[PDB]
Amino acid sequence: REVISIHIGQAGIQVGNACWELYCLEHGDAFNTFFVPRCIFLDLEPTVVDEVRTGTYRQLFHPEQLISGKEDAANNFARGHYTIGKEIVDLALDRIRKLADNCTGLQGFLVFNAVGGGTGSGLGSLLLERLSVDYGKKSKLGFTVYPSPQVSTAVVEPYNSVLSTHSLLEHTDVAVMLDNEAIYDICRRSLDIERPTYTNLNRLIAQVISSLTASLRFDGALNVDITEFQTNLVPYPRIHFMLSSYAPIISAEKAYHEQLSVAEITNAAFEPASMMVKCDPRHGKYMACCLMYRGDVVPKDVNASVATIKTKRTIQFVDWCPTGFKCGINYQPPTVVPGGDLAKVQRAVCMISNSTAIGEIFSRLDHKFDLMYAKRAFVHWYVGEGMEEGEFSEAREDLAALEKDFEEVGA
Amino acid sequence: LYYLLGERTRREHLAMDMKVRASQQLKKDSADDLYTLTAHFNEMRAAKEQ
Amino acid sequence: MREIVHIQGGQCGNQIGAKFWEVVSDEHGIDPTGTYHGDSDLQLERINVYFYVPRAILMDLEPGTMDSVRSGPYGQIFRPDNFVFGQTGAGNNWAKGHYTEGAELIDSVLDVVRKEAESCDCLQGFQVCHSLGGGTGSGMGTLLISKIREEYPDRMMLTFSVVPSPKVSDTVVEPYNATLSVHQLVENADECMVLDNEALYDICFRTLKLTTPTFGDLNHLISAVMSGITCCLRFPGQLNADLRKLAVNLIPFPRLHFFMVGFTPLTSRGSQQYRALTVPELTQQMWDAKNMMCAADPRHGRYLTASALFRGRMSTKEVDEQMLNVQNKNSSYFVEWIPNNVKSSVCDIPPKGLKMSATFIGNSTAIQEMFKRVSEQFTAMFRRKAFLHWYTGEGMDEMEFTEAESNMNDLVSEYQQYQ
Amino acid sequence: MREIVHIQGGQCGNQIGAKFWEVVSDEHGIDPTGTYHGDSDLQLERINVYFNEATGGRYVPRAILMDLEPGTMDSVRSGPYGQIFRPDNFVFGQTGAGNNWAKGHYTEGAELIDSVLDVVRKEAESCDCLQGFQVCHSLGGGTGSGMGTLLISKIREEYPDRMMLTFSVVPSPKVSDTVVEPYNATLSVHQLVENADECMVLDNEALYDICFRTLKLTTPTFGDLNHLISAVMSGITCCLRFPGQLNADLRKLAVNLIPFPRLHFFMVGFTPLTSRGSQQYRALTVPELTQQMWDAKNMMCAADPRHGRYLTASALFRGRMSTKEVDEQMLNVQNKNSSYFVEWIPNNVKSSVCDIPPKGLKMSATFIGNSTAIQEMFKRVSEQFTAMFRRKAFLHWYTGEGMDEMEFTEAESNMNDLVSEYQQYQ
Ligand SMILES: Nc1nc2c(ncn2[C@@H]2O[C@H](COP(=O)(O)OP(=O)(O)OP(=O)(O)O)[C@@H](O)[C@H]2O)c(=O)[nH]1
Ligand SMILES: Nc1nc2c(ncn2[C@@H]2O[C@H](COP(=O)(O)OP(=O)(O)OP(=O)(O)O)[C@@H](O)[C@H]2O)c(=O)[nH]1
Ligand SMILES: Nc1nc2c(ncn2[C@@H]2O[C@H](COP(=O)(O)OP(=O)(O)O)[C@@H](O)[C@H]2O)c(=O)[nH]1
Ligand SMILES: Nc1nc2c(ncn2[C@@H]2O[C@H](COP(=O)(O)OP(=O)(O)O)[C@@H](O)[C@H]2O)c(=O)[nH]1
Repeated sequence: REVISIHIGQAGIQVGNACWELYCLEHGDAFNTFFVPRCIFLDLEPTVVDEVRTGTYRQLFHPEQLISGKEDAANNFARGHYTIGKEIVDLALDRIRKLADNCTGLQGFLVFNAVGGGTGSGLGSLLLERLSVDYGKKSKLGFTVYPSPQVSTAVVEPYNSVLSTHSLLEHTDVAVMLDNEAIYDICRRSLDIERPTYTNLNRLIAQVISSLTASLRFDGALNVDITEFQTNLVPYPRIHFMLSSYAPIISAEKAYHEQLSVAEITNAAFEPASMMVKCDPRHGKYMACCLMYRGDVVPKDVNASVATIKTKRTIQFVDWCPTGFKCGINYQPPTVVPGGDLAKVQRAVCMISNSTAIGEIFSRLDHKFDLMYAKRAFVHWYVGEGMEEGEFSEAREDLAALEKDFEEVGA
Repeated sequence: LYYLLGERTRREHLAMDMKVRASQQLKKDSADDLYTLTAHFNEMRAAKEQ
Repeated sequence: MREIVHIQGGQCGNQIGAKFWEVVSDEHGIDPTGTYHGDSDLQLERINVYFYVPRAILMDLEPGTMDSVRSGPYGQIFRPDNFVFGQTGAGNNWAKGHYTEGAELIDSVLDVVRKEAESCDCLQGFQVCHSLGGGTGSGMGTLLISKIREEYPDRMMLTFSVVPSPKVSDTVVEPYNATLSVHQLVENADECMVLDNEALYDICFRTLKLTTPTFGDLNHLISAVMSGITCCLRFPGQLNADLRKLAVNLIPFPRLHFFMVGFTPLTSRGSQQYRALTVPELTQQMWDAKNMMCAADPRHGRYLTASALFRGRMSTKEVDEQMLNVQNKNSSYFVEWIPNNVKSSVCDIPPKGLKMSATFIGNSTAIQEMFKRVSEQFTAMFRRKAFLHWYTGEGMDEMEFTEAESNMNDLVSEYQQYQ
Repeated sequence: MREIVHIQGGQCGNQIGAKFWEVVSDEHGIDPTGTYHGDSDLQLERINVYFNEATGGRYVPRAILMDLEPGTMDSVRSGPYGQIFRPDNFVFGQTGAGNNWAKGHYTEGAELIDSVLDVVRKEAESCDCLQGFQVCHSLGGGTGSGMGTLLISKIREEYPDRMMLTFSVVPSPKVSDTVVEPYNATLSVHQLVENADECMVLDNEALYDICFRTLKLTTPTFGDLNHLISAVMSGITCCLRFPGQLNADLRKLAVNLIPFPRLHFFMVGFTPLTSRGSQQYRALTVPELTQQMWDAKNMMCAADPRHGRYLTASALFRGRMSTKEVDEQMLNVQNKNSSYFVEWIPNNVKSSVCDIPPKGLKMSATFIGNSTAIQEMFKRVSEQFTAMFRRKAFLHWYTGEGMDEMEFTEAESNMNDLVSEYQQYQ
């Protein structure tokens, strides 16, 4: 029962710096699914990788696993897909092969990337393509960072996001959306950190990842493996983009006063004020939900809570799915990180659902992409890197098809 | 003007919500009526079998 | 002499079966080490029916259930060769658990059960505990039922199967599994004792008045039912009724073999010493409609037949006036063209801890409600082909779901017809 | 054989029955754990009338506590002999009615009566030959009066062939606790005249009088008042439980005391009841028992029967007594005060003897007198009811709930024709 994790780009490996800190702390036979770690950091700029090489975990990671290129992708999908990716991607997958060879019961791969950059978009898509050819049947869990509407650090990130999602449809099997502006709002509202950095974000992303893989590492009352999300949450082959949420994201002061139980945290996991994507699920209709439970939880109240949700009317369900839930209970309580801003909890819930609010995000991104592209702004950089004028319009029409698919299924 | 358009739209949405709540009451009690009334049908059914 | 072989499939089946062997081994006085320490010599005489190593075969597709079996007590008593066990895992996919992963585990489970079957002299039947919602439990267990009937056609077969309910709904593909599982059960199993978690949670709320009914107690209730149904083989009685005699008394037509079950007595810890143990009192708890372990209220229809297996030193005269009174009082709830619709049986050995127990098996016509209750959800999802590609890309086609629909549709039609 | 089930409604009903089951279980020699520890076999042969053997010497009382507030039931179970009731019989709501006869008869009644009826049905079919039912409640409150009265109505539609007792306290002007007492008393009595078999009227005013003069208690809390009421109630149904020289069962006593079908409100007394100061200075003979019985100042209602005429009267004696002395003493007190007795019925008193006195006493008595002075109470209450309804005080808390003005006109009309017909037979 083993799963290997690859981390791409400056955002992917910084997220990994939080993920592996949590894993080793959590395991101090159950460790076999992760443990040397089963990871490869890979990036085109050596500055962030050598932060790992000179850090505290110098001995934990095998030296070759840390892959580092020689020059950056310059925030160009084209550069990170056709020019520089072509040299690093072959070395990356030649390592993933013999790591999978050491494994026996490999559940799947899970990838971490941000689609706004060059490496995370470009060679992230390239790596996923060649993995689909080599394995195909094995699940690939894609935790992407789409760019937010109003909070932005780049300018051409619409180009990269559209050009990355076009391949993200037919390559990853499970795809989880995580914006940055939404998590900023979460850390401001519930965790009351008025000045958050990337470190806090990456810390609670690791908490989500660990909660959905804890069913493999530890025995629960009702276990749910990596193939279950594949089946219970994806009604159609082209709809796989999932909202994520976690509860309780509570500061130390508030948590002790609050009485944490299953019914209220099951409620808290469904309000739009506690999701990892800035979108309005009230604007959409739910297709199917999945509830991960950790800690002291009996099957009664998780069933009682789900009954109260289905009877409430501020959130509506789709007509083609009357039984729209997939619950899961595990015994092990969530662990904490010294210095982390979350307090210890008896029980936590991670929700991974699917709706049509995501269909609203893609139209909102398409407009910004559409505006710049018509007068060919910024196109000449990518074309010089090896691309042409054709693939921008054809990627545009692919997103148009996706918009129509969401409007039709929700009917 | 927009600050007041918002108030009229909010009023309209609440007028629908209190309506939705009342509709659930109608749904619930009517289900109860079916249970009591079908019991009445079984009693008359039992009467004729005897 | 008369032999019963045990087969446990899936996560649900394994934990039910784990609790089952705990209770039976306790009754036969065998320690968790595997040695006899009992008191009475009546128990040694009929311990070959189940044994001292149990005659069971655990089967699933994930190591967690096997590890959790050997961890707990009475986990060192199974023969490690009977832990026939795959490695990959179907995971709530009936097509995977019935065509893809079954196709390579089924040959090995069949070899161990064939060795365990021919090891004895005269089989009474097999006893399968599984679910109808999961994939590796339902689908694989279902295929095992079909394979066994081809090799052993004259032997009995029990299936303790739980069904999904919309009030207690675990996964999203529940109706896709329940409909297909029934399509195979209606032609393969000899009889099935339908269970579900909604009625079980309801029992533990009202009658047991438990605060936190974890899966241990639910599996404990189902285990008490399975111990009660085969007491007639394992212990002498004033009127014996083995498995075969219950089947022929309960099934009037060859497709009517889905039973609802109850158990008596069930009382809270608080009211445990405030109560009496008499045959009339147990009968009022038997025929109560809130004591069935299915989500199908039998008072919304008629009974076809019913049976009550009693354990303890009883007077057979009391049995007869209670059964005739319940038939003459509520004459509309029973079918008219069969007189004296009640079969009874007595065994002299009560379960450990009680003085007088009873087990109810009712073949009613209220079962067509739950099957229609299922076909509704299945009908809507199938119409727009939701979740269908995860099954179709494995070998299943559309006519298979239509065929299961027709079998679901004509079963409830003949229940209505005989109603 | 003959069987009586017990029903306690509301807060007042719960405490009355609690002291009752303590006293009776004491009489049968059962310890608060519920096991038999008696000495003779006179006690064992007739414990099927009230209790049921559970398992290995466990006897459970056949009672059903029914109310709407958690605290009231909890108090009975905290105290001794609380651990003997079967927990299923604790039929119990959660919201509350609160002195609203409409809420107790239309709002919260409609969702609790079915459940308590299921317990009553199970408790009724658990025995073979019903003798009757026993209900204790009040007429001023809402969760006892309105809910309990609807319970009475449901029973009459279910079992119209069986007997029915109701021990009901009535609100008085001098002892008036709540403010909606008249709007509750009038409608409750209205439902009582059409459903109850016979009603034994009690009231808190007479209870205070007895505890000052005769008992001479210093701090008479409700435990001691209920002690009086429980001893009296046990005196009525002693004849079903114990053998005597002259047995008088409940239905036998009802047909002897009720000359007309609507005339079934009884006044009660009990003897002997003395202070511990004068206990040593008197004896135990039939004259001392009869004079303290027929004393108007010793009646357990605040309606002086000497302001009217006795229609019929009954006396149930307990202890080893001679029936010759019984009727001669009864005849003497009927001949002297001949004006207080009705004229066209000779020997207006039915009498019976039982041979087992209560524990600690050699001789007791219980008086049940169907008088005509009860019309004063209905006038004394009806005028307060009419005074409020003329200008609609407090009306909207009932009107806004489902009753109309015609229901009040109906209630006043039935009280008015009842007082008129009592005055006629006077
Ligand atoms: N959650 C999170 N997001 C990050 C972090 N660092 C960068 N990002 C996001 O990454 C996106 C920008 O693209 P980058 O990840 O920096 O690009 P890259 O992977 O470094 O690829 P190149 O920069 O071209 O080498 C924006 O959405 C940033 O918000 C981080 O530490 N945590
Ligand atoms: N001589 C004598 N007469 C008695 C005795 N006991 C009762 N009686 C008479 O019986 C008469 C009433 O009839 P009972 O026998 O008591 O009652 P019953 O005839 O069984 O009729 P029910 O009361 O309906 O059962 C009274 O007038 C008494 O005089 C007794 O011990 N000796
Ligand atoms: N009574 C009972 N039911 C269970 C237990 N474990 C799981 N279930 C039920 O089984 C269903 C899921 O079946 P599952 O175990 O996933 O089947 P499998 O995946 O094929 O092995 C859920 O609806 C649960 O209600 C148990 O210990 N006792
Ligand atoms: N004798 C007696 N009377 C009581 C007791 N408790 C309450 N009462 C009387 O009950 C009247 C109020 O009725 P209430 O308890 O509110 O009735 P309920 O709320 O409908 O159950 C008051 O006038 C009290 O005098 C008691 O323990 N003994």
